[PDB]
Amino acid sequence: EMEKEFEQIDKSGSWAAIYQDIRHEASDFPCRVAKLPKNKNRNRYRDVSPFDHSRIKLHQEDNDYINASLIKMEEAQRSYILTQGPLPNTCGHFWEMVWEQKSRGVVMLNRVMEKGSLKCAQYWPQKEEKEMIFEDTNLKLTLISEDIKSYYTVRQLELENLTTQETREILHFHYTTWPDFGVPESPASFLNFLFKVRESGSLSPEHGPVVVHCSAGIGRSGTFCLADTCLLLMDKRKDPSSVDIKKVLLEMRKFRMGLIQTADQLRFSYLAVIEGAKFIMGDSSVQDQWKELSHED
Ligand SMILES: O=C(O)COc1c(C(=O)O)sc(-c2ccccc2)c1Br
Repeated sequence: EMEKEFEQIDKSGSWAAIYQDIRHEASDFPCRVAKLPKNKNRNRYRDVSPFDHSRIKLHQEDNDYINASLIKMEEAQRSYILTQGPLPNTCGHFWEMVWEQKSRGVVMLNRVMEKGSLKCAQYWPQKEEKEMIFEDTNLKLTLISEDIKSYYTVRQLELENLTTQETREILHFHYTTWPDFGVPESPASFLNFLFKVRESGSLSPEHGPVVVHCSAGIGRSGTFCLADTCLLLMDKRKDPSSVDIKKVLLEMRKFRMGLIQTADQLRFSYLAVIEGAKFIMGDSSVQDQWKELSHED
């Protein structure tokens, strides 16, 4: 039902119970590679690991492990790589993964420092003149430009495979005002930011999967991906009522643990999708409305 369901859940105020049921039903696969002693320093959180079956393997002989999951949505025909915020020792692996998986876009939904603590290494360069070289993976990364808005920033980077001397443009979409364990300001703020990613071409089938991360790579990242997938699904069918959000989330959780972290995050997903349906179904206007409502200037 979607909008009828949302308002049935609001009416009773049963969002916690709906969310817990999803947690109850969720898939549980081994994360044996992630739990190997030699990988302990490659994981940011003890209890957030990628399942062996869907994990991204680095193309080296030495240690192919990264805390990263491929979310391959078959019906939707879109994939995402959900990963944790890279650590000081895994920034090289991060860019290796981006290179090997032919990703064009990186979506970052967290701040480097949140609530006094460092949720993510400084993995991209903050100034044109001070490029980064990742010696372990032989990659160079250069800030090409940045367009700073009120609550989000878009950065052009150039990624270079130092071995082959091939270079790629990576688009970096940094949402700076999404609180950990929280939700965006409004559906408008969120949708405005999602459509920026969309409009960049980063989600094209002709590219590798977009890399999405926050700190753990499941809460805010899960929320972002659910909404995008639900919108794509109804887009393909031009049929909002054919989307079962909880069923999509459950499908998503086959590929990485714990996607969406609070009941309110789930409630926001419903919100964002219901509002986003307006554009999908032929309302040009709402895109301009979101932009205004988001106060991006
Ligand atoms: O993305 C979010 O909303 C919350 O993400 C986060 C964390 C953070 O950003 O500090 S810690 C965390 C978490 C870590 C271990 C177990 C269960 C949850 C998650 Br999940």
